Amino acid sequence: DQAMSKHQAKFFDNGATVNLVIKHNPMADPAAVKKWADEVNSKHAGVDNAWKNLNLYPGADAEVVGSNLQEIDFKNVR
Amino acid sequence: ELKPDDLPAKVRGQFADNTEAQAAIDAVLAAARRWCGWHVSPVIVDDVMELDGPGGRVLSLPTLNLVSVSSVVELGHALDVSTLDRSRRKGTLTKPYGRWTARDGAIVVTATHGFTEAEAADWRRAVVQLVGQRAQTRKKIDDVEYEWSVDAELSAVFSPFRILPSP
Amino acid sequence: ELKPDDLPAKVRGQFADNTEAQAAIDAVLAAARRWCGWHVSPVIVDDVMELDGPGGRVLSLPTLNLVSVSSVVELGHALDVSTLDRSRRKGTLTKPYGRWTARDGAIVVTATHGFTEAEAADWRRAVVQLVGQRAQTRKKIDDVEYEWSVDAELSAVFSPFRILPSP
Amino acid sequence: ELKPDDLPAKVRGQFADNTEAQAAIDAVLAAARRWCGWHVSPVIVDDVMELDGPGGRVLSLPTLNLVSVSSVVELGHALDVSTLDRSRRKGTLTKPYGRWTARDGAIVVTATHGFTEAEAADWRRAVVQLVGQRAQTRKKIDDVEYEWSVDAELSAVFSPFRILPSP
Amino acid sequence: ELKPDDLPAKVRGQFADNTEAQAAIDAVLAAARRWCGWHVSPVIVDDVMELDGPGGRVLSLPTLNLVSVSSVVELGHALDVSTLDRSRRKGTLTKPYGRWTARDGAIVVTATHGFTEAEAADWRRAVVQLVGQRAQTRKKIDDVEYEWSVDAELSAVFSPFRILPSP
Amino acid sequence: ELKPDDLPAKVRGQFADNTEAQAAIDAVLAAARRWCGWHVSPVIVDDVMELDGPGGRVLSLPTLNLVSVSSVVELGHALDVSTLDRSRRKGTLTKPYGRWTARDGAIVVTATHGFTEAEAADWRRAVVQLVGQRAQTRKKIDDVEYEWSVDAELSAVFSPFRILPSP
Repeated sequence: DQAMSKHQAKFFDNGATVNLVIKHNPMADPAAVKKWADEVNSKHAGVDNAWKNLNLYPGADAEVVGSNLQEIDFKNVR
Repeated sequence: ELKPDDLPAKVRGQFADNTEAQAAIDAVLAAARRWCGWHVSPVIVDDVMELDGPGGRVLSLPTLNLVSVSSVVELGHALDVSTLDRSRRKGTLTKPYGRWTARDGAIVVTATHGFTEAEAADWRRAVVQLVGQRAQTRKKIDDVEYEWSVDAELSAVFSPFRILPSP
Repeated sequence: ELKPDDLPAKVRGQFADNTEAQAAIDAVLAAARRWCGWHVSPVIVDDVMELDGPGGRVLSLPTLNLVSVSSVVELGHALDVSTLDRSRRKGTLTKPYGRWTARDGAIVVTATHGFTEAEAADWRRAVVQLVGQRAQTRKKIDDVEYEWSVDAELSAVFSPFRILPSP
Repeated sequence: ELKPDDLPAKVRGQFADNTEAQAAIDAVLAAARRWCGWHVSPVIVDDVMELDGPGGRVLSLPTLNLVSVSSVVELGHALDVSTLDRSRRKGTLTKPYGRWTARDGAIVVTATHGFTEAEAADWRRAVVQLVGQRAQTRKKIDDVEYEWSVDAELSAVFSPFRILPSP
Repeated sequence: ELKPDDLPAKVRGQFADNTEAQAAIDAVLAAARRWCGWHVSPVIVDDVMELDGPGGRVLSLPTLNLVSVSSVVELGHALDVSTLDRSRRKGTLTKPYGRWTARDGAIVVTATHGFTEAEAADWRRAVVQLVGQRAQTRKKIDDVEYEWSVDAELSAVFSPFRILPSP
Repeated sequence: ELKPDDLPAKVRGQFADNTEAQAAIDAVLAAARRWCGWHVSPVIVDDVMELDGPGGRVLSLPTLNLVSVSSVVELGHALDVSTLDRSRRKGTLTKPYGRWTARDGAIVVTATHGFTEAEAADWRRAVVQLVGQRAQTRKKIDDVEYEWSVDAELSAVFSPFRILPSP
């Protein structure tokens, strides 16, 4: 039980929760990539900037990634 | 900028006068700047920009090298430039508290931006090479045989100096 | 505008008089302006355009470089020009609060817009190159051998100056 | 329209008389108009059109450039042209209140539509080029070698002047 | 109609008399009219056609250009011509309210329809070109080398004048 | 640094004076340093760099070989250099406990970094080879036949010295 609690608590200290994964076209300057990422974060962050539309420059890709919240559930053994 | 004497003599030989060479340089520079979206090699100072309001926290100037900002006027009321955070590499301005306006044509920015002729050495070389290749111009006649878009041509050498489309 | 004198000597040498060269120039400019959706030629002062009703908050004028607007009349009644928001790059007019008329033939707008010959240099070069390529123009006969869409041919060079289709 | 003197002399040389050239021009013009579905270059005025009732709010004339409408008679009863909204680019008429009839052959429209010879410059050039290419006509004999649909041929140059099929 | 005189001199030179040329012309016209489903030739005045029962509200006559109709008799009883709705482009007859007979050999309609020689100019050109291609007509012998469906051959040129199959 | 004397004799023989060779060298070094994201040249003593705010626990300096750091000032206040954790290979600075500032233009760091000419020997060789390949430079004429991206061309040789883009 103590090990299970430790493992379940360790998720909030070493676990990453990603929302969007953006794949960039190779023909891109890194500085322009950083500027575009900053603009994207400016336009699509917070509950105020919700339910808008995302325009992607040609050669890019966007995918939605969730998490594994149902892995810290050890009810059948606890 | 670039003058006809900067071109190689062999490339120089195909133009009637230096005016024609300057015209070709101007056309190539215009195409390259339109593709990139901003000047690169000359340091224009006190440049006046009329930009639209993004409505967010950060304002995105159409530059990739911001040296210094002179004055900022928003909706007829001038702001304090010393209170705005500046990013030389990104060319963006952030209000520490509050948001920019969202209406069109409400912000006027005067700032100095660009590279100098010292470090901007590959830009001039790429422009010269493009001018030479455009001015250098299956078909077989006797022993002479030849076998064979603006976007693809400009994307070959001008990629590092492009601002990606605004999201 | 573009005169037959501005053509290269070799290309003009394939003609007989300035009349047919001007006719070909006019045809090429007409095709380019029809395909791109708006004229890129020298700025036309006080051009009068009639626009159908968008029905939204912004009016998408058929231009990409709008310098100034003189008068706007909607449904037979003139509006106050100074109370509108205009974007030079977007070429759109935005009412402060409300919506535009949704009926056909209700908006007449007179404005100054376009690209001047100083800034628009690659446009003339592209037109000249297209004219020359059209003029110059498997089949084998003895030692002479040759081996071989309007929209694609235009888009190969005129992409940066094309207005996207209205959704 | 187009006359045999407008054709290049080299193209003109392959016809016995100007009547044969006019016949070829007429055939090519008929094919192009059938593909497009309406005349382009000549401004026919007071043109009489017998159209079927759509039953909806907007009536779609078979034109892409509506200059002005003279009179509208529906089911034997003439309507007021000044109360109908007009769209020059789309060539459509909308009743502000009510709907058009749905029966066949119930609307007669008299209106002036088309482009003038000034702006319609690429249409004439395309027609002339098509006539020349059709009149210009593996097999090897000695040192002479040659190696090799109406829809594909007409779709090459006549695409901008097409009305899409009615849904 | 199409006479051997209207053929080009070179094509007619591959014949011996007008009789065989007329026979070939008749064969080509018969094939074209059979494939397209209706004759496109000069307007036939008061052509008498018998049509089977559609069973719906509209009668799809086998024509694409119906100018006028003289008399309509159904099941041995003549109807009132002026009480029907006819579409020139569609070539269909619509009763005001009700349904047509659903039995075979019940409708006989006499009407004037077709395309006149003035408007239908590319039809004759296509027929002439097909006749010439048929007349003119790997195998290698010394320095002479040649390297190589009726429905496809017809459809390559006669598509605009074909009636779609009845569903 | 790299002087025209260090070039091979054959490559330099394709030039006329040391000025143009030095110009080409400067262009190639500028392109390489821009692409890799940091200069690999001899160690620059006390280089002054301004960095934007990372916001995390580690500051990713734009270097891959950090030898020593002189002074660090954040938000106008100098920090204690000896209390930080620095990695020579990673070229990153880590505060003991806390977070860095998240605002733009808040960190100015002066440090000694780079690769000396003794260790960095293949860098100069790669630059020299690229310069020679650029200088030396289907088409057939008589017995002479030739048959045929900046980012790819650079990456083919400069991969080991490139900093990965910041996530």
